[PDB]
Amino acid sequence: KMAFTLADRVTEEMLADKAALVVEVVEENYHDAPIVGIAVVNEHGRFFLRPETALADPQFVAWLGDETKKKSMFDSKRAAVALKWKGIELCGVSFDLLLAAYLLDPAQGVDDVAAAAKMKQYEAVRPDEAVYGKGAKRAVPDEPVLAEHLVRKAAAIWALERPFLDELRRNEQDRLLVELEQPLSSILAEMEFAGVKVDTKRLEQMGEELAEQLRTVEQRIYELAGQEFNINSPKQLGVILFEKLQLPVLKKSKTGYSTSADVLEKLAPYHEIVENILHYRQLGKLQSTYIEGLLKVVRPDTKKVHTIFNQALTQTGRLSSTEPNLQNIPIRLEEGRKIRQAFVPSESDWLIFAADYSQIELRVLAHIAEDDNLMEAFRRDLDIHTKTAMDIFQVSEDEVTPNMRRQAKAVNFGIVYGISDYGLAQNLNISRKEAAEFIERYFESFPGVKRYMENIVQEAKQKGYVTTLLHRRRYLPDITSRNFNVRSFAERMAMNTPIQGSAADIIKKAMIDLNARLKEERLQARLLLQVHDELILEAPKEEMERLCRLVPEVMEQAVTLRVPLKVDYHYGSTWYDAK
DNA sequence: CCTGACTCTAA
DNA sequence: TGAGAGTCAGGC
Ligand SMILES: [Mg+2]
Repeated sequence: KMAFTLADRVTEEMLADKAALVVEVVEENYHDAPIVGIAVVNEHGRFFLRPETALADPQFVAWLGDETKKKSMFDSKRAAVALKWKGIELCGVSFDLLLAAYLLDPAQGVDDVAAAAKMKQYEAVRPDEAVYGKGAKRAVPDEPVLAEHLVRKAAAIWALERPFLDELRRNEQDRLLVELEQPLSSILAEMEFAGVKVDTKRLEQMGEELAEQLRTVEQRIYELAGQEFNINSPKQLGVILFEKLQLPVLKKSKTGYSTSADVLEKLAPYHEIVENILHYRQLGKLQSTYIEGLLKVVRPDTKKVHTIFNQALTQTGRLSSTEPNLQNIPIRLEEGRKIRQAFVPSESDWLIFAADYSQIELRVLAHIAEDDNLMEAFRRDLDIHTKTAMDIFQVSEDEVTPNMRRQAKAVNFGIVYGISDYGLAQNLNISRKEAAEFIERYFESFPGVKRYMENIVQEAKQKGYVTTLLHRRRYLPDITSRNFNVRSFAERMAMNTPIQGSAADIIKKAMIDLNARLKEERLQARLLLQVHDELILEAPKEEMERLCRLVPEVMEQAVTLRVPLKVDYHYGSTWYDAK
């Protein structure tokens, strides 16, 4: 039973200039969510404060907002945002244990203080799940149990700062935490708090039109099946397709017959039901995920969505977005793309501005591999897909057919995402053998990329990990494995992580640089979203001309590589038009 | 109610 | 390739 004071007023000794601070928000989505308790651990002792006491106290609030009063926390964005919703600024967070643990080993899955603490053999803190329960049973416990938990977390943070900072420094990652991930966390908190405005009326009428289309196609499907069934059930659809209608089984899943879109495309010539099922799937995906899904998470009082960015989840250093996920809004097919008409500026006479890197991953690869051919291509700002086709097929530019370019683009995509030869075969509907031939032909044209791929797998084997441009790390113990599939995956991750992770590093740096530049230039423009290689802002219409120059330049100059970086940009009345 | 399987969307 | 989400179905 750890010693602490259950204070019922704030005292001067709670406001020391260095502390471990816990501002506890138990709800998974922390927007406008309750703070259930506060703990402070510092040189003078350990303290628990009730939030209705602490957050109405002027000296405590001034302390929270004083940048010169340093705090160590876990998941400081959660606390910062919950506080933003109460009109209180949190400053001076000089160490975030969540981001520290994430940098030290993203594969650990650290999502509470106890998981971080276990990495340094500190176990005097319970997992959050043990205290709050899980799922339906999730609940805030009685004050004594809650208070001891928060104080134990704060005490762990206080104890663990030094050993985490020492390891970060041995890894050359201390500047990564302090100059990149922590400042980024503040920027993301502002982006989430600002939110993106949604034209719910547009979304609703789209939903009405979709529902009408769904009803028509659903009926057509039952007619063609001679029967009603749940079209959304791959199992029931499987019985209709493969048993009642006797279509060939081209592919199986673990548990049954495949009904994936690519399989269905190949069955379309056998039966009219198939094209109708494909149409149903496309419409139903839009309706259920995009329209019903978005509408459910728009806040009714401001008509905004406030995503939460997970900065401490992916193995590559990429951001993730939830509730809603705004990184997978349709764009490829026009029907789906219209969804983006519903994302609008939050003020009148404002516009949406979007800026994206052009081929950042292959440009990073050019730089890291020093491949002379690939570097020359980007120095000439060539269409990289056409140029790759010309090299692999050994033809002139005017002999590149559309299919040749599509296949080259597929090879390039494979390189950017670290897909296997099986994956490539699958993506191009060709044999594994032919895919191996493509890949081999690629390495003959880009021998420096071949050399990089060989060298980085050996490096991963020797060191145990690979690193990105800004010193992010991914451990790959699977690389040795005697299981071929397990090992091959590890090798692909060794190849791909420095590409994808360096691209992540760059855009994170761009974000930091951009936020600083916007303030220096006294613009009202604000950052709303990041979608891997693009940044989405809204600004007064009078700022567009300046942003057209400023944003690409900041992004382009974020790092200096052996090849240029190139940023394209667009703006308009909705995210759709920012194209 | 919880969890795994299947499908689909983006980069 | 990574992630997030919706839906179903089996086990509870
Ligand atoms: Mg792009």
